[PDB]
Amino acid sequence: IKVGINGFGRIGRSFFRASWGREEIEIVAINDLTDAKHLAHLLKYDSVHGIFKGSVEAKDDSIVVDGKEIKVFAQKDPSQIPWGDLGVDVVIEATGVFRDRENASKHLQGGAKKVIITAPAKNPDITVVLGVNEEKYNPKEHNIISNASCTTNCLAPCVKVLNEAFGVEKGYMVTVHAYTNDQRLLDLPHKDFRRARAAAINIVPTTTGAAKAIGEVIPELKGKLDGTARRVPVPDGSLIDLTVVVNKAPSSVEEVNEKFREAAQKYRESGKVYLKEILQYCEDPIVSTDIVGNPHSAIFDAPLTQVIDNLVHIAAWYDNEWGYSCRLRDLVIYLAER
Amino acid sequence: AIKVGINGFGRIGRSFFRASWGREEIEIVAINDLTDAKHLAHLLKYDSVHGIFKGSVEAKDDSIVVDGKEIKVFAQKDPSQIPWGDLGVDVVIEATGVFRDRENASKHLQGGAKKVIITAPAKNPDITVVLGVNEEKYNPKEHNIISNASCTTNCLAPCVKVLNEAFGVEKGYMVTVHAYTNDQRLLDLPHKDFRRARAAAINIVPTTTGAAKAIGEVIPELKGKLDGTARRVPVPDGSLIDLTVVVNKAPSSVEEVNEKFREAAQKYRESGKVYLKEILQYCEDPIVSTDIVGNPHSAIFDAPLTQVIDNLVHIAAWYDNEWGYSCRLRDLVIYLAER
Ligand SMILES: NC(=O)c1ccc[n+]([C@@H]2O[C@H](COP(=O)([O-])OP(=O)(O)OC[C@H]3O[C@@H](n4cnc5c(N)ncnc54)[C@H](O)[C@@H]3O)[C@@H](O)[C@H]2O)c1
Ligand SMILES: NC(=O)c1ccc[n+]([C@@H]2O[C@H](COP(=O)([O-])OP(=O)(O)OC[C@H]3O[C@@H](n4cnc5c(N)ncnc54)[C@H](O)[C@@H]3O)[C@@H](O)[C@H]2O)c1
Repeated sequence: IKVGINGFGRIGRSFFRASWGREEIEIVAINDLTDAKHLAHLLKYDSVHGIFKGSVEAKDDSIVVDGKEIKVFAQKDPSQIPWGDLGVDVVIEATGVFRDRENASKHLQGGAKKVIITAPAKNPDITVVLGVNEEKYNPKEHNIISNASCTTNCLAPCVKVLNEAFGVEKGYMVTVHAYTNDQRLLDLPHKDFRRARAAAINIVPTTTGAAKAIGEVIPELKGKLDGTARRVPVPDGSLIDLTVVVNKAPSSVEEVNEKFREAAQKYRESGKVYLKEILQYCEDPIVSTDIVGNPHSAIFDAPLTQVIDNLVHIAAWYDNEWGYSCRLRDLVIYLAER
Repeated sequence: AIKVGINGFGRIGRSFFRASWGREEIEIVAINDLTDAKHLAHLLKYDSVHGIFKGSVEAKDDSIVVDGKEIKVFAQKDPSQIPWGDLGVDVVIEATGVFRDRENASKHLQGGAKKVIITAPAKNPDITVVLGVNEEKYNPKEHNIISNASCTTNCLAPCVKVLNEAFGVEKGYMVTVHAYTNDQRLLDLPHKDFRRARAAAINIVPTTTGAAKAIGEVIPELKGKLDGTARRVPVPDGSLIDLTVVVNKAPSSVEEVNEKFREAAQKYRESGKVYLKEILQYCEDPIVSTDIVGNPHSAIFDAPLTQVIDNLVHIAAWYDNEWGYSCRLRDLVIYLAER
């Protein structure tokens, strides 16, 4: 499948790296707000994920990665991108400013057959989280797809295991999340009064729609969960803390953990390539740097599980950039299959 | 004024010194650590988080002079070797972090001190106190080894007390996003705790806390009702608790929850008790960790972060783990004097 990337940023470039070398995907065009030389350099040297292994060459209006020539554009207006004449099937909308339906749909009016919004969206045709509700996707009816947020891809699978096993009545989630470019280096103007504050020297409370909008991927949990985020000084790597009240009080912490061990095993034996890196059952005492580069949507930290009668608490890690980008890679692959 | 001695002139020991300096109620006369007066004076003068010390600090061979007042300095790793008795010290602040056990902490008493305050949770202390929660349980005649609990307990206890008296806590969980401390490592190094062994300034480090589990020591009825955990993050100071509780009487709205906190804060202030003036602060401005660095309250309630779903209530409160706790130590010393 031909792929176009709009917004070659943290997610865009991680998506490029995640799907490179995979014969199922063929990235043919990239669009951002700079020249080819700057994009090539950003792709080669990453402060968080290391040096790109392939060979990167820059040209006037394109980059050649491992002999493959990829067209580079610098159109701030998405309607000006010729996805159609490039033979692009799917476009990865990762600029962060076109999460609305009318702007995201411009890519279609440009020759794209489908657009994937790398974030929660308002009025998309369908929001999908691999390993949770990807089957509710209908090729002919859905052209604007949201892959939700990094947080949702970690939260949904975990709450799914807890719900099917014990029945979640209500819950709350706090995510200790790495800072991102939607925050500021030093106190600067920003719509959100807190996201405006120096990111690398502050614990920054901010909102997240992961729990509140969980209803989009798991209908029966709608209005059952609330959540929030705490942005902290790590360049990448995040963790979710989920507390739920269940109908079936588990007999112990180990009964809860077993359910996760089994859910992870189930995904791996499904035979679906797009479900192989959804859930990882971990028992080693790790910290954020250990999961940087981990492709799973959720790395369940068994030792952190706690239970008080019908109150259940679990924690799961997720490389907010990498795991999510790998899900984007798997979502593109899934579309190929239909 | 009560004569005070400090054992362990570290983050807490020095912050305690700064917080109680100028206060006529307290008089610090001796300090013990593991280095010379010169190094201590310099550490006191220049702080990476709390700025330059206001008073004038001078170093001598066996002491430091702060604003013209001489303060004997010792370097005895074994607490039994400190002459608190000859110095006339009434209360000793045990802040080395390694003498939390009763038999070790009581060594200060055998040295002449009348009372000891362990700057952390402890096993078998005469009592564990949290100002604004159970200080009235203190008995001047039976309590000589006092635990001031942890920085987290001092934030958690006051907040759950509000929620319990207003709606009744059936059970809950607490997660605290906490600044890193000296019990962690700068770069991956051997440590009893596999995670606290990891580079603190570049990791989100999960670790245990007894704040919730041991809450019963300051609020007996909540014993076994709360559990919690900690997430150490790359911030040199400044922490935040996130508490979720299931209550008996579901609140009508978020505002009703916030109102209880606004009222609890007010009640502390018009209590007239000097030691309860900075227990709780009701805040409505959208702040971040650096905004509470230097804030003396045990808990800075962040009203805008409150959420409610049926009988599930969630609140968040900040606390300068070094400063707030230290001011509580200052207030505790004053409280002891008032008895
Ligand atoms: N950072 C994460 O971990 C993460 C995880 C999940 C989802 N997301 C979402 O992905 C999106 C992008 O995230 P990001 O972290 O990579 O941010 P980013 O700042 O790195 O932005 C991506 C790129 O978009 C380019 N861009 C901006 N406006 C453009 C325009 N009009 N035309 C073309 N290119 C344009 C920028 O120059 C940049 O290179 C956001 O909606 C974000 O919420 C981010
Ligand atoms: N950092 C916080 O926010 C915080 C909050 C609440 C309670 N506490 C508790 O206070 C205690 C000290 O904390 P800290 O953060 O200041 O740590 P710290 O390491 O910075 O302070 C310890 C000080 O004790 C001295 N010391 C060590 N062994 C000694 C000995 N045998 N004799 C004399 N001096 C000795 C050291 O030289 C050092 O200056 C700990 O028990 C800690 O858990 C810390």
